[PDB]
Amino acid sequence: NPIVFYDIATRPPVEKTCCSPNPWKTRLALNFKDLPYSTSWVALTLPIIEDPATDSLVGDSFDIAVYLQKTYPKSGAGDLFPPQSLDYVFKHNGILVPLSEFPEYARFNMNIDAAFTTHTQLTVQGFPFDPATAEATKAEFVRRGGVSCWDDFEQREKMMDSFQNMLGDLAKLFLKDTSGPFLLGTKASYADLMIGAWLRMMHVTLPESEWEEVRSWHEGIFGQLYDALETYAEVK
Repeated sequence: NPIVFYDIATRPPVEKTCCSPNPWKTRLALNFKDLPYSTSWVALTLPIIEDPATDSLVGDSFDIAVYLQKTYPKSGAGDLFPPQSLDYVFKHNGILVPLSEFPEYARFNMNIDAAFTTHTQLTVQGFPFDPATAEATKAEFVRRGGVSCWDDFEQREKMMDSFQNMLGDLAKLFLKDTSGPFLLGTKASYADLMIGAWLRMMHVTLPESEWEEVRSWHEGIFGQLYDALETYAEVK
């Protein structure tokens, strides 16, 4: 009967260390819809859910969210995709790197992901490796960062500044409606969950001092959103 949710295994206790942003989008969306599910943890394509109520097996976070909205439009906090103009572009996308239902939400998903992934080198020193996939995951972080060895990972302050710069651009979107902490003020959307999932990754992996900075910059807009999303952050 209940949905089965496949997530990426991290160091014990997984309930506190789990930090993959795309699975966290689906976790937030499942909690937002208030749906019964249990998590299966997978060691090193995810997230995937299986819904026995429709005999469906759906992969990819965005497509899971569409499925959840089409199948359970009225469950939980209601609509995952309220109409809105998510007028945001990650200007550092470029035009050469090679690349849909709710197109405004789909484009926002891709810009948010690009925005946050370009700063994930800050997360390296704090990543909660599954000891069984640790040497392999480090190898992947090394191949994908363009460094020669794990040890290659002042210049941190520079990185934090760029991160803060990006967050300032994104914060402006939250100033369109200051009646609540979400993009639509008091009404939450899957676009909030998109950002919240990356905030969870940073909260788990950054030095507490740097999480505090992220949390408080630009009038604490992201700290407020993080706190506001806690009601959907149950690890179940």
